[PDB]
Amino acid sequence: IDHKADLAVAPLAITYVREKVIDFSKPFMTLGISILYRKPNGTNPGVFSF
Amino acid sequence: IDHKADLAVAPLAITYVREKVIDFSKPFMTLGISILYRKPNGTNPGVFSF
Amino acid sequence: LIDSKGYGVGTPMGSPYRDKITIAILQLQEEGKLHMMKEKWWRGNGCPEEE
Ligand SMILES: CCCCCCCC/C=C\CCCCCCCC(=O)O[C@@H](COC(=O)CCCCCCCCCCCCCCC)COP(=O)([O-])OCC[N+](C)(C)C
Ligand SMILES: O=S1(=O)NCN(C2CC2)c2ccc(F)cc21
Ligand SMILES: C=C(C)[C@H]1CN[C@H](C(=O)O)[C@H]1CC(=O)O
Repeated sequence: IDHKADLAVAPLAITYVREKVIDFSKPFMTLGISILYRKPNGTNPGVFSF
Repeated sequence: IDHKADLAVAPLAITYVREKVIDFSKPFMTLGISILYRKPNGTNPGVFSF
Repeated sequence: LIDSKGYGVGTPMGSPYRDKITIAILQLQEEGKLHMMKEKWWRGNGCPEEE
């Protein structure tokens, strides 16, 4: 906004409130919000399953 | 190009050769090229499969 | 997917709408209204994975 730069080549996501001020290019990478969580490490009991 | 209508609200993909002559907006869907092949007819395991 | 591209609401070269449409598109996408419209039409009659 204050013109201290000319590009912003970065992981700078295209949101609604950011393009009313800076004025983006056309995307170089597809994504979305997703959830990170630990991989389940234990195994099911299964005392049966004969 | 010759200014006969304004919008192009249709599945008009954003490509390199089209961007030079018309102004696309930012996407509203996301595409890819993939193969539409036909599924097999299952296996149909019979009732006398033993 | 072989490549990755996307649709557009294409305006003539040098039009006063390619900015007014994308503020409207991103307003429909933050509100999730571009997903209520896709689940409406790409719904289908359902299809089994079966295993
Ligand atoms: C190693 C174990 C040894 C044990 C003994 C073995 C002995 C011999 C046993 C079996 C021999 C059967 C002939 C071989 C058939 C080959 C395949 C076939 O054609 O299947 C056909 C079945 O149509 C039938 O013929 C069903 C007959 C079953 C046999 C009855 C058991 C014998 C009882 C035992 C005597 C005890 C009683 C004692 C006093 C009498 C159908 O063809 P398909 O392509 O396979 O399926 C497609 C059809 N579908 C999609 C509609 C399903
Ligand atoms: O044609 S684009 O504007 N630029 C290219 N890309 C990303 C590089 C995959 C994408 C990805 C998703 C889109 F919706 C549009 C585009
Ligand atoms: C890690 C940070 C602060 C960045 C990564 N890109 C997002 C962005 O483009 O704003 C930010 C937030 C996030 O990961 O949700």
